[PDB]
Amino acid sequence: DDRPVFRTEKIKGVLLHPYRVLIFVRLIAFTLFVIWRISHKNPDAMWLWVTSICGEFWFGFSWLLDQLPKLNPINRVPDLAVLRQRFDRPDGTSTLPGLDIFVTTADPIKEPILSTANSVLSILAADYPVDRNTCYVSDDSGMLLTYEALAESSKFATLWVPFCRKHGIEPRGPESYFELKSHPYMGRAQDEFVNDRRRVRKEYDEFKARINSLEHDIKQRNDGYNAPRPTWMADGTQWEGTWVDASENHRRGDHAGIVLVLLNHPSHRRQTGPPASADNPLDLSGVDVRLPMLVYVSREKRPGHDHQKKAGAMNALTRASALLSNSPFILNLDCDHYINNSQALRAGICFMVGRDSDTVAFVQFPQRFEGVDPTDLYANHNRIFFDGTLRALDGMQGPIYVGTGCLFRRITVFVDTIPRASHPSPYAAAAEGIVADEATIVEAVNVTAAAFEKKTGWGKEIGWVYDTVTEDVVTGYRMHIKGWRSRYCSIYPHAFIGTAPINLTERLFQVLRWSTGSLEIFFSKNNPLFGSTYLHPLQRVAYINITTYPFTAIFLIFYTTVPALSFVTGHFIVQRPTTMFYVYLGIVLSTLLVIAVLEVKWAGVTVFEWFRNGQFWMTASCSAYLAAVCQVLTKVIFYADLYVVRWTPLMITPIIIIFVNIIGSAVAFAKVLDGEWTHWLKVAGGVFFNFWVLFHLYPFAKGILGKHGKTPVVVLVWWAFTFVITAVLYINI
Repeated sequence: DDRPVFRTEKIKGVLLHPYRVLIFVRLIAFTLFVIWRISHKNPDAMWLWVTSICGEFWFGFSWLLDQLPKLNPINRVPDLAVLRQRFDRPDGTSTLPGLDIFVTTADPIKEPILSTANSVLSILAADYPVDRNTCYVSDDSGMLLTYEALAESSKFATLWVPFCRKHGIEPRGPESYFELKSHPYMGRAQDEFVNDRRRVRKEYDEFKARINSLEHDIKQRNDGYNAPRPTWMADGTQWEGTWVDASENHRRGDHAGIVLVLLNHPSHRRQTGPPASADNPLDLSGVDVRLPMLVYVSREKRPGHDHQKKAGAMNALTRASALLSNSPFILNLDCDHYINNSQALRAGICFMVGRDSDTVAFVQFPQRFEGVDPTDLYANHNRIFFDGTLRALDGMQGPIYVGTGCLFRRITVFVDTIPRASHPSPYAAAAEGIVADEATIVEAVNVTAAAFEKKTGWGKEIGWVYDTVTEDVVTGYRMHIKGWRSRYCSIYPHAFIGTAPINLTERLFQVLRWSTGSLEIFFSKNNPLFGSTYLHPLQRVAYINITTYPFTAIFLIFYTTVPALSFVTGHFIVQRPTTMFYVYLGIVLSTLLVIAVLEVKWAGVTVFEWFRNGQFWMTASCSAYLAAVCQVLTKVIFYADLYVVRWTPLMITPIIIIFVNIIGSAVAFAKVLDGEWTHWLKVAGGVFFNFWVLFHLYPFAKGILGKHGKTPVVVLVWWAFTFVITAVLYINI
């Protein structure tokens, strides 16, 4: 069939047209407002008047940057029947292309190796052609714990993967599946299926015990063989990589390159399992038992050479892939991000195999997080951002690279192996299966060295740029600068589940990390103003936004201090508001509320989570962006586990903004109640707006106390206590 592989959902006209006309009247009203403010000067506070008009101009400019590319959201969903009729063949074969899957991990003791095991078991059990899906695991630490975990997973896959394929286990994650209380009651059997469930329960429990005793086993084995201590492999050879005991040639960061294939190429012919027996009673007559690629790589690290952490790790991965499989399509994932929907691979390949797929370079996938409470008190999902801004940018040209859960096309971008990848017909390199022989191993070792990065352009002028923090948006920019588009997918259930940031300390660390990366990429030469003329103005302004949003803080701090300064000095922002001015403010507020409700309606989200994410992003702008900008200027010059809280200096900056405002509210209240200007009537509402400020500074203020901040029964009492203390103090003097 030729039915289009992508179902489109358009916004209703009775909603889309009011949305755009309301954005238009919003911009017109802002132009009228800024004209009014410029014309009507404030001689009493002329410096304050200039600062206020500049701040309002900046806020409106940021709002324009944020709302201009959200004008025309279009929803996009895939389908599978068309792929299964066109590219799937009933004879057991297929015409699908190849695909590479990257799993990146940094260090076994800070990140849970159980997450890596779940991810590799999910990708190994994915419903994709076996001979074309090639897996790479970048263990940046180079530890034998991960090596033997992957080896034992390869041994265990011969009985795990056929079960997953035959009985429709979803998600492919083992612990996620065994944690599913209800289960969809899938499975071709009932009694055999439940017997298999219990036996795999026991076997996976003993498998978990082996995992937890693996370090004990390996250290006993190393002691036995060694009685510069190496990590002896199972065949008695010498591990030449990162030794636990370091010396001149084997200190951390001084090793060579290694290419080893744990699980070699499966046979092209379909393999049937053993018949009915006692040890393996599992009936495997109609189930394929082939085993996909599994290769290990350890990139070269030299002193004085910037290995560039995950970016360089994945560059080494993709350089090795172009030799081992030469797959044009390449998806990457982190250690903690595992597959929840096994059809994400097809949902990504459908766009790559559909019509006009040359322009689409990369596809981003939904980044979902687990462990969030059903009430969603703290908004760990970041739904109002992911499905709010990216889901709207998807509509006309495509989203941006976000950091993980994305697939790339490489034909757009080893010197003598380039022709094999750049040949017009790459399908001739997969018919003759290349075995992991000594010739291939030695050529990979020769041409995967880091010595080729000197005097060449890889990283410096194409590929993933170095000396930068966030590779995602910068790579998206360098990719779109040549003239390519992108697509996105949004399917239920979640395609991938990742580990949400754990506890406050590193939550603050990672928000600071994001803000610092944004500021660093801004500091570089990739300013969108001098971009290539081919770039459309819409993604130009989107790039301007995504690279200068953290500058809101420098004016937001001033705007939050304005109420306190005004209430302590007796000066208003506008000395005497007029009828037209009040009408304009009322219209602006009403139009902002209507925009908010319209976007909540069309984004499939709720007002509660919208408001919570707004609170969080206000708090982030207040604290983390200010910390990032001060750091950048300084550098230029020179469940229950969630309830553990540790003090850090980085939190001290919101505190003052809390307390000066709390003091100033009661100071102004007493100033007015002393009898200065009795009639509050039509200026009434400011205190309510103050309560509004309270509700948008509520999240972090509640969460700092932590476990004792279980309920506001203490927080509100302390707030009222401070309020009454400062009221009494100002009344006294």
